Amino acid sequence: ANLIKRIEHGEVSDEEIRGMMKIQVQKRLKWGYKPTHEQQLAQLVTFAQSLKGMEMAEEVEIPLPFLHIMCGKTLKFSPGYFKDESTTLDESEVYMMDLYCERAQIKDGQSILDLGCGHGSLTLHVAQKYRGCKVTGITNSVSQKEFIMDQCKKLDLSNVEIILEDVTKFETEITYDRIFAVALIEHMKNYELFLKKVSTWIAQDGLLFVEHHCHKVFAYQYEPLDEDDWYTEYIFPGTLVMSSSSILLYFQEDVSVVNHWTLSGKHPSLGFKQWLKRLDDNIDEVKEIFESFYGSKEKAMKFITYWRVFCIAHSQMYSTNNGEEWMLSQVLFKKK
Amino acid sequence: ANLIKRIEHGEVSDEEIRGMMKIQVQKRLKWGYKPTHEQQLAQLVTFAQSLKGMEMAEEVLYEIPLPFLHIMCGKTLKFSPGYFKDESTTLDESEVYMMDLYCERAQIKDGQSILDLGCGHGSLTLHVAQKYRGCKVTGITNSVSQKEFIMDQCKKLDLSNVEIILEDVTKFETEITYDRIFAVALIEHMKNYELFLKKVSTWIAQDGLLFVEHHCHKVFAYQYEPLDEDDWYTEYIFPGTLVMSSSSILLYFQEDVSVVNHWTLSGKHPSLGFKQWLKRLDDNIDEVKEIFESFYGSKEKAMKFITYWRVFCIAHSQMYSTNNGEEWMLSQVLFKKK
Ligand SMILES: C[S@+](CC[C@H](N)C(=O)[O-])C[C@H]1O[C@@H](n2cnc3c(N)ncnc32)[C@H](O)[C@@H]1O
Ligand SMILES: C[S@+](CC[C@H](N)C(=O)[O-])C[C@H]1O[C@@H](n2cnc3c(N)ncnc32)[C@H](O)[C@@H]1O
Repeated sequence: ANLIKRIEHGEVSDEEIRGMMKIQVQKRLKWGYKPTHEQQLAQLVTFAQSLKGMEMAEEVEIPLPFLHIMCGKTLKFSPGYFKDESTTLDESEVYMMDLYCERAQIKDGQSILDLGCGHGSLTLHVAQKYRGCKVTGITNSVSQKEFIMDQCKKLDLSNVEIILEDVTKFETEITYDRIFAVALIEHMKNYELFLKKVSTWIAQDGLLFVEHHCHKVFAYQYEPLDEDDWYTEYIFPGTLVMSSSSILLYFQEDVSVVNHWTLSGKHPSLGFKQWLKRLDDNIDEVKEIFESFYGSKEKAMKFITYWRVFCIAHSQMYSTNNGEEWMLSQVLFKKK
Repeated sequence: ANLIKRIEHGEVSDEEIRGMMKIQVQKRLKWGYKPTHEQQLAQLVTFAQSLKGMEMAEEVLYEIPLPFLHIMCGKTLKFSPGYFKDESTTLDESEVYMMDLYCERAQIKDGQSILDLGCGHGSLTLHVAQKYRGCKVTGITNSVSQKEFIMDQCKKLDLSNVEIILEDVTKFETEITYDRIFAVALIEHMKNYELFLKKVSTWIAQDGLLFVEHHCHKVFAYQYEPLDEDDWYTEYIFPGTLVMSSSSILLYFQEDVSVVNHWTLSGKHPSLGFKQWLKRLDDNIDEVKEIFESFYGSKEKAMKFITYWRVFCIAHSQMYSTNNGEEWMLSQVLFKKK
């Protein structure tokens, strides 16, 4: 309730937001797990059917210099692969993206489509590693597209096209040898309408690669458990879907699964720790950026606080049980 | 290997067999479960992929005398689990409950055409055909006497709506399509599920559905390879590389069919059914001996075959009961044409 403003204040230590989050982790686990497999399964199946009763996505801008501080060279807004705790944020971005390339079976000369390309992390990585490829990225953000185009000029890249559109409404009669959808489906609800649409963009014998945060076992809409659930109200003021690792297996009407992998929650957990450290290491430069963009020192402090809590809360949540609760799922599809 | 001989000569008590099986399941569980999800998933995906490079089924005198099945199995001769809504539910009731459950989850309606793959002695074929006089039910079997048994049930019950095709499902070809297809305890005999589901899916009519029930472990899948050199159960019961599916392995075989629904049922149900079989066998052991002595021509072969059946029932009752029935269990999957 009034709990947050005390922290916008700076009144509980990290250690105690960490402790609040563990309480919410456990209450979500208690809610989600069932005494028998018959129930566990019935609840996932029932949950998938209800997703087919929704819209594809809710019908609903971070300053670039702040992202240059928090994210890493590549402006990758999504997890890295950490071989160690000694892996740097920026090695982790590159590692995870080569992992994508290997699992999606990217080859030089393929046409490639990057749905929700953001600041072009993967779009620029693919385009530089395979100059024979023609890479098309889709974003609904003019700021992101002009930034990416600015990098293409800089690095001297001529194999990159950026279409400005809502993926939800994008229509084309061009098909692509490979399609990427990394951390997009977190923004979707009717997985069935989304995969149906994307499937018509897949070329003959093409592949769609999808990566999504998930719980290992159960799925759910972000809506408070208790009266005491601050974290959903605060982190997510516009409801969205935390998927489960296996839930896209139930959405194979227009695409078929070729391969399926998961990665431990330690990877996003580590990533979020690096985001928090870089934030706090440059905290003064961050306050200046936020004052300029948001117009006041108070509203700036509100956003710095939001981001620290986001990183703190989610680093803890994904570390749960050595990363074996919330985690990453990767799915390779072909058409039809 | 000399274990078996002393079993067959009636040394090793039922509790020793039960204890042996417990050891065997704990090795299987410890072989199968992995310390991380990424490994667990990788085991399963990799095992699924390897199935796609196999035969649909292995190629093959191991038929069961029919009077023995009348004793062991129960009124409809269902050779697959019953549903026990309790421990007071009888064998005969479990069969009818389970088969009504099939009729509801597969959405059967009067007048539909129905194909029953691997119909056995026709438990489901006859139950559906007696329940829905407007349906035409086609059963497929590779067994001459299973087909002749069913056509005689049709004579006795005065059903004109049942047709049995004598054929190997793996090789059968037809241009007919059906509103409803059943495959109950059939994929336990299959290896390449992909090739199997491809063939079958051509038999599904427009808006038709396919209902598959299979035994499985909850999490991981494997072939019956012996685990170590202490493993007697595997090549005693399965000497033919059959496959133990996992509850979700068919989610990875959706190239020609799409999942409409997916359920599991506790291993308690198959556990109690095997117990029921064992009781009826023991309660009629003299008649069983006679039936086997007659049909296999030996006192020796007869004891070997009674032993095998009792071991099979004791061991599988134990395995399916493991951890309150939450390890090995039943999976039911409903598919539409893709
Ligand atoms: C957390 S992700 C990051 C994207 C990119 N895969 C990456 O790793 O940086 C969110 C992205 O999805 C994009 N997005 C969400 N909904 C979209 C839509 N309907 N059309 C286009 N882009 C969308 C947003 O613009 C944002 O860049
Ligand atoms: C465990 S089931 C029992 C049958 C029946 N579906 C039931 O639930 O009572 C096994 C049946 O599959 C049949 N079967 C196995 N492989 C077959 C094949 N390739 N072609 C035809 N029938 C087959 C066998 O004849 C056997 O009766």
